[PDB]
Order: sequence, then structure tokens, then C-alpha cells
Amino acid sequence: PGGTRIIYDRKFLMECRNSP
Amino acid sequence: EVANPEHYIKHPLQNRWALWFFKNDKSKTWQANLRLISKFDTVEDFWALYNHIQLSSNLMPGCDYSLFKDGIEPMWEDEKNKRGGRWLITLNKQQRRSDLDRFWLETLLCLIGESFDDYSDDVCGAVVNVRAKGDKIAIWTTECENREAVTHIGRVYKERLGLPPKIVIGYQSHADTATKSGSTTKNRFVV
Ligand SMILES: C[n+]1cn([C@@H]2O[C@H](COP(=O)(O)OP(=O)(O)OP(=O)(O)OC[C@H]3O[C@@H](n4cnc5c(N)ncnc54)[C@H](O)[C@@H]3O)[C@@H](O)[C@H]2O)c2nc(N)[nH]c(=O)c21
Repeated sequence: PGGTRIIYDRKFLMECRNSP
Repeated sequence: EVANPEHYIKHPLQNRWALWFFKNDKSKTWQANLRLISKFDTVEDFWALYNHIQLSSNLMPGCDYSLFKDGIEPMWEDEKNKRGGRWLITLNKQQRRSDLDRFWLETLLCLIGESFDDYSDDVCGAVVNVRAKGDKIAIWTTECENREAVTHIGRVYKERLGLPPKIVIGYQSHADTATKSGSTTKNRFVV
């Protein structure tokens, strides 16, 4: 198969603030 | 008992990324104008880097920014780019003011957010090229023969950029870069 591992969506990354 | 992670640990990314900068000089080997800036493997470290650098639109035309997975140099010759290709986003003069910056950032997010499901493993990196005749942005993948993974990435990407759906984009393999004279550059896939 494969492993899950880290996937971030837009909102979250933007939510982590910085350059709007 | 230990402390709670969400409270103090940083947000780790799938892969560690490296940001490279290119400065034209048209009087030195292409490789020699290519320089590494720094790396990072967390969301926070990503923004720290992004926040302190010029917006692609403010760079001197002829320069490029390039974000690739640690271990993969931003050039064709690499073991991981050799057999690959790229989805190209060709912008017009006007778009330097309205889209370049936002488009490039969305590319960046797609890369570090691993926004292509398992197909995000075929991704090598992306590069923005600031040029007076028209800017360009492109996502590089390792195998241009992997149509399933390649077509998937193109679709999501084009959709993430939000540009008018009637506008088609092509995917080209690096190995076919014209070498004769113009020789007409072409696409393996289109979306
Ligand atoms: C991404 N990349 C670019 N260059 C170099 O940078 C040039 C400009 O490439 P660019 O992507 O930054 O594109 P740019 O906007 O600056 O402008 P431009 O399109 O006008 O020109 C590149 C194109 O010219 C054509 N070209 C180059 N040499 C020939 C040739 N001998 N015959 C016919 N066409 C050629 C190809 O279609 C090629 O893709 C290339 O022609 C090449 O020397 C690279 N060299 C190595 N060794 N590895 C790389 O990964 C690499």
C-alpha cells in the first residue's frame, strides 16, 4: 500500500498564519 | 506523565524541503548561478522562511525561486528529474500584478501540504521564473511516463490555482526540451 503521513489543507496552513 | 504535544511541538511536514535561488548573469554556467538558501520540515519553519523573502513579483527578471524535496536538486540532470517533466503555467505581462505571487504561494502550499494524495510522491518540486517576456510557474514530477499520477496532479493543481477552467495547460518532459532550433516544444498531457 503506502503510509498515511502528513497532509495539510490550505486553510490549516494559512491558519498557521503568516503572509495573507 | 509528559507534556501535551499540540501545545509545544511544531507541525512536521511530510518531507523536508529546500529553497533554491537563481540569479542570471549570462556569463557563468547555469549551475553556478544556482544557490541553495535554506531548508525546513515544519509548517512554522516554512512561514518563517517565506515571510522574510522578496515576493517573486519583486525579483529582478531572470531569477527563479525553486522548492524541491531535500536530496533532489532543481535541475534536469538529477536522478529524480532525469526521467520527469513539468506542468507549466504560462503567465502574461498583466498577470505579474494580479496572479504571480498568489499562484506561486498556492503551488508552495500544494507541495508542503502533500495535496495530491499518494501521487504527491511523484512530485519533485516547483519553480517560478520571473521573466520580462512573461512569467512562469511549474511543478516537476519524477516520471513523465506515469500518466495516472501526472494527470491527477495537473487537475488538482489547475483546480487549486483557480484559473478559469476553459484554459488548458500542458505537461512536458524535460528530456524533450528543444535542442535543435526551436524544434517546437510539446506536451505529453493536457488539462
Ligand atoms: C531548468 N533549467 C534551465 N537551464 C538553462 O536555462 C536556459 C533558459 O531556461 P529557463 O527555463 O530559465 O527558461 P527562460 O524563460 O529563461 O527562457 P527561454 O525559454 O527563452 O529558453 C529555454 C528554452 O530554449 C530552447 N533551447 C535552449 N537551447 C537550444 C538549442 N540549442 N536549440 C533549440 N532550442 C534550445 C528550449 O525550448 C528551452 O526550453 C536553458 O536553455 C538552459 O541553458 C538549465 N540547464 C541545466 N544544465 N539544467 C537545468 O535543469 C536547466
